[PDB]
Amino acid sequence: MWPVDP
Amino acid sequence: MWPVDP
Amino acid sequence: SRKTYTLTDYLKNTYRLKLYSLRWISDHEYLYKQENNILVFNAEYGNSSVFLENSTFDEFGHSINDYSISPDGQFILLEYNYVKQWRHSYTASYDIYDLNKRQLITEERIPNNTQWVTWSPVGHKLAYVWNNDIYVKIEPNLPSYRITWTGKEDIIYNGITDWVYEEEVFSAYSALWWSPNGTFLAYAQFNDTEVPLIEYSFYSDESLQYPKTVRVPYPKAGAVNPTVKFFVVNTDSLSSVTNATSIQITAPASMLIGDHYLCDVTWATQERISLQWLRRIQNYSVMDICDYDESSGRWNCLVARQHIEMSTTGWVGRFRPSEPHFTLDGNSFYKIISNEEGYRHICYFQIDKKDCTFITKGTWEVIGIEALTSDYLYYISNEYKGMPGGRNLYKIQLSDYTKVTCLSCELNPERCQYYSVSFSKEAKYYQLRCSGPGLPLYTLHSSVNDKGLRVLEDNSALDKMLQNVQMPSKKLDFIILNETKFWYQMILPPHFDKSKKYPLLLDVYAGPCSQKADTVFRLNWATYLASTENIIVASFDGRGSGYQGDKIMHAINRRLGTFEVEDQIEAARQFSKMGFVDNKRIAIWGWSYGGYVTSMVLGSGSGVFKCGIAVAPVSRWEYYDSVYTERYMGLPTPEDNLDHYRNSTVMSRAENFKQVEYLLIHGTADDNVHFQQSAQISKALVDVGVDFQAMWYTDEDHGIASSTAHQHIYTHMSHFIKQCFSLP
Amino acid sequence: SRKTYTLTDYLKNTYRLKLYSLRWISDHEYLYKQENNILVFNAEYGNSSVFLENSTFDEFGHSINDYSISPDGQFILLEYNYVKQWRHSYTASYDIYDLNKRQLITEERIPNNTQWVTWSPVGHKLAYVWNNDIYVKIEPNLPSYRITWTGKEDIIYNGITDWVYEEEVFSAYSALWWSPNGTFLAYAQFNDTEVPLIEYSFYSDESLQYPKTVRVPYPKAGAVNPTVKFFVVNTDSLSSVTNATSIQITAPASMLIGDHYLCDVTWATQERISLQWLRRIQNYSVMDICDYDESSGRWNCLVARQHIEMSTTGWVGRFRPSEPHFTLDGNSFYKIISNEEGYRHICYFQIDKKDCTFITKGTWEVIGIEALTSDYLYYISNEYKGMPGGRNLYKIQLSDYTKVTCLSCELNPERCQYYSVSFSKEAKYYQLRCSGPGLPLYTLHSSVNDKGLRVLEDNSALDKMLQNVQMPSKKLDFIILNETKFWYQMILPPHFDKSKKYPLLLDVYAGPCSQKADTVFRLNWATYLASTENIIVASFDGRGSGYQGDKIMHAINRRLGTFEVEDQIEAARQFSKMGFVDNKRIAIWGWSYGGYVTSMVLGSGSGVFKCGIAVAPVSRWEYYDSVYTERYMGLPTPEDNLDHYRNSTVMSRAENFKQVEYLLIHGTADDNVHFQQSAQISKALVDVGVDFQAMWYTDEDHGIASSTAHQHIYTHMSHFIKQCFSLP
Ligand SMILES: *[C@@H]1O[C@H](CO[C@H]2O[C@@H](C)[C@@H](O)[C@@H](O)[C@@H]2O)[C@@H](O[C@@H]2O[C@H](CO)[C@@H](O)[C@H](O)[C@H]2NC(C)=O)[C@H](O)[C@H]1NC(C)=O
Ligand SMILES: *[C@@H]1O[C@H](CO)[C@@H](O[C@@H]2O[C@H](CO)[C@@H](O)[C@H](O)[C@H]2NC(C)=O)[C@H](O)[C@H]1NC(C)=O
Ligand SMILES: *[C@@H]1O[C@H](CO)[C@@H](O[C@@H]2O[C@H](CO)[C@@H](O)[C@H](O)[C@H]2NC(C)=O)[C@H](O)[C@H]1NC(C)=O
Ligand SMILES: *[C@@H]1O[C@H](CO)[C@@H](O[C@@H]2O[C@H](CO)[C@@H](O)[C@H](O)[C@H]2NC(C)=O)[C@H](O)[C@H]1NC(C)=O
Ligand SMILES: *[C@@H]1O[C@H](CO)[C@@H](O[C@@H]2O[C@H](CO)[C@@H](O)[C@H](O)[C@H]2NC(C)=O)[C@H](O)[C@H]1NC(C)=O
Ligand SMILES: *[C@@H]1O[C@H](CO)[C@@H](O[C@@H]2O[C@H](CO)[C@@H](O)[C@H](O)[C@H]2NC(C)=O)[C@H](O)[C@H]1NC(C)=O
Ligand SMILES: *[C@@H]1O[C@H](CO[C@H]2O[C@@H](C)[C@@H](O)[C@@H](O)[C@@H]2O)[C@@H](O)[C@H](O)[C@H]1NC(C)=O
Ligand SMILES: *C1O[C@H](CO)[C@@H](O)[C@H](O)[C@H]1NC(C)=O
Ligand SMILES: *[C@@H]1O[C@@H](CO)[C@@H](O)[C@H](O)[C@H]1NC(C)=O
Ligand SMILES: *[C@@H]1O[C@H](CO)[C@@H](O)[C@H](O)[C@H]1NC(C)=O
Ligand SMILES: *[C@@H]1O[C@H](CO)[C@@H](O)[C@H](O)[C@H]1NC(C)=O
Ligand SMILES: *[C@@H]1O[C@H](CO)[C@@H](O)[C@H](O)[C@H]1NC(C)=O
Ligand SMILES: *[C@@H]1O[C@H](CO)[C@@H](O)[C@H](O)[C@H]1NC(C)=O
Ligand SMILES: *[C@@H]1O[C@H](CO)[C@@H](O)[C@H](O)[C@H]1NC(C)=O
Repeated sequence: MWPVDP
Repeated sequence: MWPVDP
Repeated sequence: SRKTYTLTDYLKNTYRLKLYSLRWISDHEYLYKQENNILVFNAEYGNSSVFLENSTFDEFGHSINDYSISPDGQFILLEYNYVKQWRHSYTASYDIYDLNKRQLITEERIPNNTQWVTWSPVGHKLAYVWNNDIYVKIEPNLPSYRITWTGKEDIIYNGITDWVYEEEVFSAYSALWWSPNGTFLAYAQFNDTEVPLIEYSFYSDESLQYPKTVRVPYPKAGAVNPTVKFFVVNTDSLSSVTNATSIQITAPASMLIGDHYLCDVTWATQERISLQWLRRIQNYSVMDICDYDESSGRWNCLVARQHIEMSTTGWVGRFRPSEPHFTLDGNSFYKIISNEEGYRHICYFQIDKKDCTFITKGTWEVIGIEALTSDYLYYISNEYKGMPGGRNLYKIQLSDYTKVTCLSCELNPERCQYYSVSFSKEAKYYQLRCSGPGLPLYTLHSSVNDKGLRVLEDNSALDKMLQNVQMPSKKLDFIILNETKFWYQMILPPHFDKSKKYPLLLDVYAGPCSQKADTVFRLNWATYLASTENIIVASFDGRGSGYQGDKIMHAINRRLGTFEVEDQIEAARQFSKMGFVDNKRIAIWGWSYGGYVTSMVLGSGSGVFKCGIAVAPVSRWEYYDSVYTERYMGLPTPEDNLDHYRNSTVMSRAENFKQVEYLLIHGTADDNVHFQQSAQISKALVDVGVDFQAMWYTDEDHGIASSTAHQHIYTHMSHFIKQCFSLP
Repeated sequence: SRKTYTLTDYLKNTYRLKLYSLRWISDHEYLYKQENNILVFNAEYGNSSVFLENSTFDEFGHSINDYSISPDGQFILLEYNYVKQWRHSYTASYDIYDLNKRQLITEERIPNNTQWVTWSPVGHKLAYVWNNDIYVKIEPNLPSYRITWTGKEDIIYNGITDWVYEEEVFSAYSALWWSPNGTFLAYAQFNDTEVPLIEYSFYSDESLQYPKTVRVPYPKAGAVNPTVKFFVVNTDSLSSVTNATSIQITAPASMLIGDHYLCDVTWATQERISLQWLRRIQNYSVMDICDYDESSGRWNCLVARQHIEMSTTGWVGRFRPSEPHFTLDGNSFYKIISNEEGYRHICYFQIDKKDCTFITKGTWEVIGIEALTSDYLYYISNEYKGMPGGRNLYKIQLSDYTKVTCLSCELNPERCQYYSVSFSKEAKYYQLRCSGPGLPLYTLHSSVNDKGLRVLEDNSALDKMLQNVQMPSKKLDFIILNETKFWYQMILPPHFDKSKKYPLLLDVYAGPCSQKADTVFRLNWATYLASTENIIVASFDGRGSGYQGDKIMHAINRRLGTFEVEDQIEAARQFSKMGFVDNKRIAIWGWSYGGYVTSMVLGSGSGVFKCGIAVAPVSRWEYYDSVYTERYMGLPTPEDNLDHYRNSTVMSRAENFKQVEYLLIHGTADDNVHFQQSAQISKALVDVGVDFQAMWYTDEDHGIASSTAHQHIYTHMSHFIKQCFSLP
């Protein structure tokens, strides 16, 4: 579970 | 395959 | 200027139609359920006795789902723990109750999770299926005899159909057939060993941590089909000391040379049975007729009583070959076959004679054969006033074929143009059901006279309620294309003023041999849309549709998703040309095949339509089941019809969707038109950059029929249409 | 009054940021790729030689995906046939090329479908994983030695992580570790034998007749976890006549009494290795330190050199325990641990001494340790100007802990407040990356002086392009609740006039230790929404967020979906109270955890929000994976925390959704946040009669990142928000 990434 | 019906 | 038929009136079902479901038990008596008491009525006089009371089963312990009474009146079967499977399949628990000694049979009982039960046609013999094997009880209280030992889940089916036989051929779960007096039990065996599995997730209550994978044997088009075998067993000679002997009836060598289907079985006499087999390529079929051979103990079918049936314009039968209706002695039979100019009429065969004689002709079709006496044949046709969408009872004098009488045409010609019929045990009496265009109307008659006895139900109760509300009206008429008439219907808003511009919804199905334009009375979503929203809801029976003879029906053979879709777009044009239609507010919607057509139409780039709604659409025929798909398209191989399979997908038209507003809906647990189909459409549209909305329904199947889902979908669609039509 | 940042500018990516990806190869040299030529640069002088040309591989035959150059410069590894798996896993085919004899190695090659490859840290030794087993090549052209023989698909993983170890613990596919000079190869083995399977359908190209069922070992919360073992092997003594020997290192005994995880491995010296184990209940962890035992050939961990780490306010580490940074001799190390008042600072341990000394303190946290010389430790913290959302490089004199120098704070304080760093082989040089709030800026420095050498890249190219367009501005500030400051950020439309009423979108993530309010420069969907649509896009770091010490982070322990969700609603109120916000046009949206929060907020019935969009939301923690979920919630049992699992679902709030417009989106091939989660929400809302729209994405996963899908979703969302905000 990790942030929506750039 | 047949028509359905309420 | 009162109130309208609202969405809640539909969804909450505030306006109920009344029925009159009777079950004939003799020549002159029938049963009818009323305020929870089964009564027996005397056909002649109309007087009635109480047969069994709602008291009886107050302390049964369980909620009773359905009754079923042995022919000989002595016992009554009780169904509980109903758990639905597919269209007609389910499982249940069962209890038998002895009506003489007013009690429940407590020992040697039927197992929980029984898949099918049936009484014998006379007496109180029982046959049931449990864990895919057949069992027989001669007496309710005695132990049951095991008939088959090969039954195996998802592999071997003894006495019940697999998925594709249930849905596409027999229209039943049951694959067993008693002989008339109950001596013999015939049954089919389906072997699904190499039939591929369809698999999909099932989520269940939120309490279920890991989702379940439902997996089902299901042959998609061109894939590997089940195989079948047919046995007959003798129930009189059952041992309890020996396994019971089943006599196989192999099948026509003309069928054994390749893939085939068993598609009709009909008992003719106490010792004569008729089977109809059909080739995987469904334009050649064969009827066998078999006699019990007292010496050998076997069944023998002479090749000189065999009977072939074939086509070159298309497939055999409307959906499958018709069923024979034999005479008492069983040496001749009547059967609905298609004639020289392609109209379906009654033929008269001798069991050992290749040639038959037609006993009806005309530019119309027989719908079905309903009864046979020694000198009268009763049947249903769409002949009256040359309208295919109407339905009436007729009798024909056997000794004189020009002596045809219409039994229902003038009984009430303004209210009643769609009849169906239920006959008594020896055609001594008969009940008519009239289902349109007026409110349904059930009457009762004696056959001796064709004399109308009493009115059974007339929905006058409902009729009071309905003048309080502004109903829509139904037009039924036709248009002409290339000098053939094609019928259509329209649901018109109340106070329809033929010089205003109404917005129009085209309600489509359009599958082979379908008919959406008829005289039936219906209270449905269209009723709400016309009454409350002033939308004209239309349906058109173009090419491929049935009951108008083979030239119209077979016009799409090997060629699905071409003509029937064009003709829907054509009819739409003709409708706007009628002037009372808002040219720039035309929608289209359908379910199943109807969803496919809808989708193909919106994908056609014809500019006629602003928007559409496709519910559980087929998207490419290779995904749909084999029995159905191949009936019309053959196999998807290069040597056969693969080109037309590829040429006819929804996803090939993704690009043209840029010009319409699309709504896609599909249940995730659809075992019929698999979710796969819609999932593939959506992907195709995304890849081409087209906007639309999808909407899934968790764990709903092809019906989207669960209580809360049904409400939710019709709501979601209504809002979508209103918005697309700029309605308030 | 020029043009704005449009949706196409985002989706088609018309405004590109430039990077400067260098890969250090020595003390003073690095590699950089320039219009397809790898060049080597001299750190001191900036002059550069061509290392390898784009010509070389014109006729390779295959499309080359990625390079990788052996430490000793002699060989170059080529990756093709890349095929993605999960977040970091994939498979590929590989070719080695000898830079001396200008040629491809043609024999004893690496297999197609290799799962991981790595060079040794010095020289040209190779280790790779193929079919779940480990292999070693001492020389590129010689045959490879097989190390493990137990590898088995979806069961035994040798040298690579399973699903949950990849995603939740190591953040890598690779589970093998070379010793510094390359003598030893350490590796982990994961046994998934009893780990339940998650299963979901995959549809593929429309050409695929039957859908595929992907099935994956995945432990949901409370379920059965994998198990692990750890080995070290000696590569110098490899036989080719005997199977290799792998020495096990057992977990500590404190671990053994129950479920546990291997969560860090760090080599300390040529013959010393450190491991960190963690209990399934993640508030107790243990570091071991092992020496090679020459006499006996095994490894030796003295319980005297053990090291415990525990918590009572929450869990150990930000996400997992920190990693040690040893000194050259390997008898002491520095490690970021949480201090007395709950701030994360650098501690200094002796390998055989329970107690450490903190070398930094303050009301701020060390983000990470970046380099270690004999008398300087370089690190990154959020100390500068007391803002947690900012990031700067610092060095601390080892001999004197009060001698702290800031290396980046004043280099360019207006453009640059978010630094990260890449050091040379012995910290002789270092590259800074500044990523906000100005356009990214890469410079280069020498450590001897802290002297800035040259500017490597400054995006002035992009800067011309950008004044032609009306960009938004970013405010970063805080509010106060209960006398603690909580930070927030806002993307403000161009010419933002603080006395107008703008509509507001709250952009949420909010998971434990997250931080959505920072100084980074971003060109994303929010940029479009502010610039072209005049929407204020805000984010708030409330309770649970990190980098602000443990009192704020651990406030949600055992209690997920309570505080962090309330605080998002609170921040929303405070924002409308600021006056420049349209009170009745507030939305909220998020992805993953953010989708869960969004959903819980909309479900709260607070009336603050008009609508929301949840993308791939968690819906109830029992569905999500164990390593993550339990870290915060413990086990879902009655004796533990099951009450809070049940109390915290989205479906329990279905009823309150009647007051909002909801948009639910989920990819059908999500292996992370399974489709199950959204499917269960949708059902709950349907059963309660709430309207909303769903939207699935066929075969998309947790990224919804495929080219056409990415475009489609952002389009579909944009339209939804515009419509909900009444924007034309
Ligand atoms: C980039 O150039 C260097 C060194 O050349 C520099 O020497 C400085 C003292 C200074 O005057 C500066 O302006 C001048 O350009 C290369 O160094 C090379 O290293 C080896 C050692 O024998 C040899 O290959 C070169 O002859 C040697 N040059 C010198 C004069 O020492 C360096 O290799 C080059 N870097 C790259 C790889 O681009
Ligand atoms: C119903 O089934 C069978 C067949 O019609 C009847 O039993 C047969 O009776 C004939 C003529 O009397 C005998 O020669 C045979 O032995 C019987 N047939 C077989 C093959 O069993 C029976 O009479 C009918 N049912 C009843 C009980 O009336
Ligand atoms: C049923 O259909 C088949 C296939 O549609 C018919 O055979 C086709 O018709 C003619 C003569 O056989 C040929 O031009 C085609 O090549 C045949 N098609 C193929 C490939 O089978 C047949 O006439 C029909 N009835 C049967 C099988 O008796
Ligand atoms: C990897 O897989 C490919 C795919 O089939 C194999 O390809 C064959 O062998 C050579 C390898 O140099 C290819 O260029 C040819 O295209 C293939 N021959 C055919 C199909 O005619 C290949 O050998 C495999 N490579 C390795 C590393 O073993
Ligand atoms: C890398 O490190 C290891 C540290 O052990 C070195 O291995 C030892 O080297 C010496 C001399 O070659 C031997 O006598 C020992 O027996 C080795 N240890 C074992 C058993 O492997 C290795 O030499 C180092 N590489 C270097 C510095 O070249
Ligand atoms: C690890 O965490 C747990 C829960 O945070 C701590 O708690 C024990 O939890 C159980 C179950 O609720 C109670 O019966 C005990 O009273 C708790 N004991 C304590 C110490 O509070 C557990 O103690 C923590 N352990 C460590 C090593 O930090
Ligand atoms: C119904 O009545 C039968 C009694 O005979 C007379 O019934 C009158 C109602 C009348 O119409 C007369 O013509 C009849 O002759 C009786 O024998 C039937 O069995 C009864 N049927 C039931 C089910 O009660
Ligand atoms: C008329 O027939 C069809 C409709 O049945 C129509 O599509 C077609 O273009 C017309 N012409 C002919 C003779 O095919
Ligand atoms: C070494 O590996 C074994 C795995 O247990 C055997 O399968 C294999 O036969 C053995 N071979 C050698 C090289 O000794
Ligand atoms: C039983 O039947 C009578 C009708 O004669 C009726 O009054 C009563 O409602 C019925 N009971 C049930 C089960 O509804
Ligand atoms: C079916 O299930 C019930 C549950 O109590 C059980 O008691 C009963 O024995 C079962 N009935 C039969 C017919 O076996
Ligand atoms: C009958 O059925 C099967 C044979 O297929 C066998 O296992 C069983 O023993 C047989 N028993 C009887 C009742 O004759
Ligand atoms: C490849 O390499 C040369 C070497 O400088 C360069 O000039 C040329 O433009 C490059 N071409 C591309 C785009 O590969
Ligand atoms: C203050 O504490 C927290 C916010 O951090 C919250 O639970 C509580 O509701 C607040 N209320 C007041 C007025 O103290």
